[PDB]
Amino acid sequence: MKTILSNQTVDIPENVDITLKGRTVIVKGPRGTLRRDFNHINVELSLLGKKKKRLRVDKWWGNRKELATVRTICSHVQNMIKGVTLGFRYKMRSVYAHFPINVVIQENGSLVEIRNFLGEKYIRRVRMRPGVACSVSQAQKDELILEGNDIELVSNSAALIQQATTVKNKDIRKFLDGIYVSEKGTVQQA
Amino acid sequence: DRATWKSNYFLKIIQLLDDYPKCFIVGADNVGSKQMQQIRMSLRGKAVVLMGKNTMMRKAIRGHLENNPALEKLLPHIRGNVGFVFTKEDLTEIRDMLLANKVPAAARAGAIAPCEVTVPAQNTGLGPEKTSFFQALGITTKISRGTIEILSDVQLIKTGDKVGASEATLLNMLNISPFSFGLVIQQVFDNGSIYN
Amino acid sequence: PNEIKVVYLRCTGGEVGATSALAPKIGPLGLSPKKVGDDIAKATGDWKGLRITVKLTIQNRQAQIEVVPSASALIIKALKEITFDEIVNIARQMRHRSLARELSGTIKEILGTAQSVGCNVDGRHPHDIIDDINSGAVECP
Amino acid sequence: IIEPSLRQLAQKYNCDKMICRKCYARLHPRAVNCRKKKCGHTNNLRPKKKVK
RNA sequence: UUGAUAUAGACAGCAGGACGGUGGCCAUGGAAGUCGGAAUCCGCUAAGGAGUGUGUAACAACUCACCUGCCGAAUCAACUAG
Ligand SMILES: [Mg+2]
Ligand SMILES: [Mg+2]
Ligand SMILES: [Zn+2]
Repeated sequence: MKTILSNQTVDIPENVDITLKGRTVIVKGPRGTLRRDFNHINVELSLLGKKKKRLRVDKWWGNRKELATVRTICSHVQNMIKGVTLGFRYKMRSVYAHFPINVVIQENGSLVEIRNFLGEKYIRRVRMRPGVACSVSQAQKDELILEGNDIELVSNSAALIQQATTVKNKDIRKFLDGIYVSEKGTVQQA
Repeated sequence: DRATWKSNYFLKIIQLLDDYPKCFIVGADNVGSKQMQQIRMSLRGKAVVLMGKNTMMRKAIRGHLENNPALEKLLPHIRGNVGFVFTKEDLTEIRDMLLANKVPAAARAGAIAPCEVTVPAQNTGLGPEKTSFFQALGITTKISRGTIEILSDVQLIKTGDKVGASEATLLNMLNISPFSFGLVIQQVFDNGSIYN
Repeated sequence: PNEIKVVYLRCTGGEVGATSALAPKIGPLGLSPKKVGDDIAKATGDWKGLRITVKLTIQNRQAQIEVVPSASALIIKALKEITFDEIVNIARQMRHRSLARELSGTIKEILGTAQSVGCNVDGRHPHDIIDDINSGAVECP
Repeated sequence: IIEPSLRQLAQKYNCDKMICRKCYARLHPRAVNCRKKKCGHTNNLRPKKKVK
């Protein structure tokens, strides 16, 4: 069944203006600049108003399989705009049973190494995505704080840490040590 | 059955409001059912508590009260969890007895706290086998006369924070009342009168 | 607080048993009764009921008052040997009579159908009377 | 010796998950059908066994 | 296709209540709503099954079915054969 048209819009705040280059959306938020293309999805991106900065996405005879991408595009932009006026922050607790997990932040938070995982002599160096920098939290004992503008880079960087510290050849129901996100918050709390 | 249930609910409020002209809007807060059966047991000889769906009572008072207006003051009003108490006696005396009869409900795990309570220093007197929980909460305790004694006073819980499971249990074991509330009255309807 | 509180109830009654009673298992909770506490608690609570007879035991620094919390079931099976219409009514009036009741018509049918396994007057089961509750609808007040 | 809330945090990722009864895949606790192709996306699901 | 719900406000999420006799009776060693046998009532109701599951020796503490709050327009189930 081909629908006539499915469309949904988002409302862009004043502090960031959005520029459209074909299917590439560019935001100019205060925290920086993030650019993303959408050429793999055939849609209609159009800026609506010069007073409230509305962006509209259409589908125009899409089946229910490609009806879902309309909200996905908007959600990507909504996370995209939120990431450049608010930022992202995924607090990462470090749970361990017997061996204390020793992590030291390398240059500019661009490299991090997990040293004493489960008492291994191996050193786990993991590189997070460019533009994402980690930081040891100061409020409480052991939790990594990483910031960024794009949700995918911050999340994928966070996932890199979570998968790197994993238990092999043992029950994972016990041996619950590792590094896992505690909450996926933001910055400026605004 | 559902069609039967609603209609007899409609005539239930209609006949009783035509029988009872004065009413309260009572905040149906996080109130256990054991208190609700008790609050009417203390009210059995005086009044009755009655509530329902917020639009259930609403369409009842717009759909069947064009015969006697001036009860439409509540039409804005019924929002959120509400309740109707129905006495034929005075206002203030029935006002305070519902307020005074408050049951010290426990601190459910996952509920925000509006009150700040801090334990004083004392020997609780329970068995010296629950000492492990105190270590989890951070307080150090020692055995005096074969019972658990807290050395010093530390902060327990502030307002507007998430409670912890072990703390929730330990608060109940000490038999010390947490933040607690019952039925709270917002404002009053007394034959077309509005009063807080 | 009352100089002793061993409030904790017990779900054994009727025949003495003595050894078959669970007093040694619950005795170390208050340290007062022990074996003899069961003996002194049972002698007064031997009969009425002669059944499971869950009892509330308020201590007396060594002794107890074996107040039986008047559940519907414990007395109706015991009084069964059939009408018992006034018998269930008087058994109903002796209880705490809270039942979250509003009127007497409320409480009569509460104790009425409570013995769906314990029958009712003559040749009928405690439910058809509950429909047309008219006999004694105001008799107790 | 882990604080229980941290344990529950770990249990969210390691223990509290669904397992497909045909292909033993690891699924989120709200899964209704297996996400894998090799079993045909069955609804035959069982929870991951706890260490209790 | 059949059926069901819905501005007398569905559905899904987010949050509350989830009871008195009664820790109902026969089971007992402990089963208290939830190892087993029968029942199904009352009141209050907003609903609460003298109990859908986790579980405790049991308790208990949760979850459920059932109602209520926020949310305001359609939604759900069982089948069928391409
Ligand atoms: Mg989303
Ligand atoms: Mg092995
Ligand atoms: Zn599978």
